[PDB]
Amino acid sequence: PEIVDTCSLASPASVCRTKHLHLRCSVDFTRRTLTGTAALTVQSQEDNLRSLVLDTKDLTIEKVVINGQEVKYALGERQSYKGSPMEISLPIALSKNQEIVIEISFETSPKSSALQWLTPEQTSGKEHPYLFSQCQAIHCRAILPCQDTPSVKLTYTAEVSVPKELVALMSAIRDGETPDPEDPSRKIYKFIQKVPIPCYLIALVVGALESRQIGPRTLVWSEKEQVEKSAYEFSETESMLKIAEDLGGPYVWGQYDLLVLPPSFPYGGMENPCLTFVTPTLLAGDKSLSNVIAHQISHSWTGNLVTNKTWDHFWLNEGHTVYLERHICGRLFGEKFRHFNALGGWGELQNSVKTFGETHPFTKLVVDLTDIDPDVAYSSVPYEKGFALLFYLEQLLGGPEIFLGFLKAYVEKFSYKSITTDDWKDFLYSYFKDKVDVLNQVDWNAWLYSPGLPPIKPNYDMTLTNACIALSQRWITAKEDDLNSFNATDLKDLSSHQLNEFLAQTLQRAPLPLGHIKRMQEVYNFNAINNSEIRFRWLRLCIQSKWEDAIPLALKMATEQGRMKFTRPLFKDLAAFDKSHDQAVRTYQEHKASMHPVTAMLVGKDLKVD
Ligand SMILES: [Yb+3]
Ligand SMILES: [Zn+2]
Repeated sequence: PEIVDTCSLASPASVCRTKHLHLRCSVDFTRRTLTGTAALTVQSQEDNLRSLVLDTKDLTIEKVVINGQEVKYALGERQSYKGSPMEISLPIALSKNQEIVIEISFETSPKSSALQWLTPEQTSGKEHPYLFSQCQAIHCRAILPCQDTPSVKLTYTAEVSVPKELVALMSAIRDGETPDPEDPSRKIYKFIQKVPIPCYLIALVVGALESRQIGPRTLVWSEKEQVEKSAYEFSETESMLKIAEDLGGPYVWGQYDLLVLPPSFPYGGMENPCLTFVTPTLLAGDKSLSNVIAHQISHSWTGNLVTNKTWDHFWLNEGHTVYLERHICGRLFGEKFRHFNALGGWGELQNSVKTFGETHPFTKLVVDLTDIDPDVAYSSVPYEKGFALLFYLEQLLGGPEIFLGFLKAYVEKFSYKSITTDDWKDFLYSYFKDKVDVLNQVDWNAWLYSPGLPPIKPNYDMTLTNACIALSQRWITAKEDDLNSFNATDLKDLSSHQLNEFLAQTLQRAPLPLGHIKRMQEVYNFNAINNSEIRFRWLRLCIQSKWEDAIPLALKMATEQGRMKFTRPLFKDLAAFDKSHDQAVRTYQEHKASMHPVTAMLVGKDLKVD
């Protein structure tokens, strides 16, 4: 009764399980390689085990040692994005539950899809280079040989040699630093992760980093030039940790540090344990994008403690975490705000479903990733169809206090484990046994397995949304002789969040007439806003509405940062505008070599430029 991880080529957890990784490596900026040894402590789950298979991607293997002697191994043919399977022949057959240590000597490729190597010119300080990883979903195999499946959890320790002017950090507790005895131009940084984790949570950064304390268990890390602004921007972090602990139970990870990466970091935030990674596009100056912090914090329960068994079940990670995120922000800013953000998320789902099409398999809640790259299937669907299901169930079963009791019991039940949608569903029924007649009203096949918008829409408070819709509708319904009526005062009682939702509402009906968009800049001066979420939607509205003056502004945002949420749609919208098409493509081609490897692939696909 085992389950299949169709994104991994390694032996499954039913055959063998990695219990620990000891990584010893050196970061070579002249070669853009990580070189070292991965010592995997492996437990047999079978009688008479005589071989096993690991995932690899663009790794060079030097040798494999067990019991102090080299052993036979073979690398199979590459399977596209999944990489190449590595079969290791064990020297003595293992009994069930026997544990051995396998030490693999390897080197990464400069093209490693897990890594971006930055030159000094690409950093803030301009003197030193920089390295960062991103393993979720299936890029840990492009760093080191492993069972690259979230169905397996392991502890780890590491020693990382770097040029002595730089700092290494990992998703782990810091365990000291020392000069490298093999090379006095280097330092060795040590790390320990004593909580078992899925390997997609392994993370590394190397650069000219400094730290500032912002709470009792939190330092923010960045280059010098960003430290002061980051400490302010993220100053709600400890209050959010305290709320999260109330909702999910104790925080088990020791430290909660934050790392603010350079602008090409591909995501808004990644929940690497003990060291969340975030985009610098969160530095709005007013703490207004802190829901991304609340999301990563929440993963310290839903995701890092309770984990999806395979990426087909990614909605478990994300839906529950958006649910908790929105509760943290509702406790800080009020229940009307929670419903505002919830309703907005439904808008996002509407957008995503229209983009893929209402029958598309990537619009199912549980996806089948057989032969699909997870990076391509990735979308807002698991987040927002997931959230919508849990919000619907909250309403069905008695409200937020009652549903939060379920969430905490779910985290407790499945801590340190990896689970499927059916495990989740079974526990829901158990917990809610005295409401099973309500539960049986749910159309489970449609919500879990059908494409498109869900079969039923929750109920949402409208208080904070109403002014956004009203203003949007005034603009959409305006004719030329109404344009004079608009004025800066129209925005005076709108928060940044409400201005963003006004633009989202308006973008859903784009294009508008060019003269309307010019009027908007004349009276609202949106070109002056630096909030990245607001600028992104404004520039999309401008390019879809065929305003040539917006072309250079959209090109610049698309290239001067690399969060894919912003760069992919800006490039797509520029390619679709005939006036900007040729330049969009020439700009992608010019920048491709120095982009994040996954962002480069996905922008190329989006533009049909191979
Ligand atoms: Yb009129
Ligand atoms: Zn997440």
